[PDB]
Amino acid sequence: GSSGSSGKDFLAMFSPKCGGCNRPVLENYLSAMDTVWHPECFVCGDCFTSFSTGSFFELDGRPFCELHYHHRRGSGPSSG
Ligand SMILES: [Zn+2]
Ligand SMILES: [Zn+2]
Repeated sequence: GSSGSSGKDFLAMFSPKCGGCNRPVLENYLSAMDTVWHPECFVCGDCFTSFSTGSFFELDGRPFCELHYHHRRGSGPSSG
């Protein structure tokens, strides 16, 4: 009449992870919003376009493209 069990495998990694797949980025990784991302995931939220052409924009901690990024700021709900 005695049971018990200890010893599990928890997050054994401190390094950051893409803000989309939650994977440990090492090579060919980006650094946005004080975090890391993937050169394939890091894209807009609406049009979901790559940020290769130019630079991206941070809107409430979310990757967006000038096109939308701006549209949202104006005609639409926005906070300051
Ligand atoms: Zn990713
Ligand atoms: Zn967009």
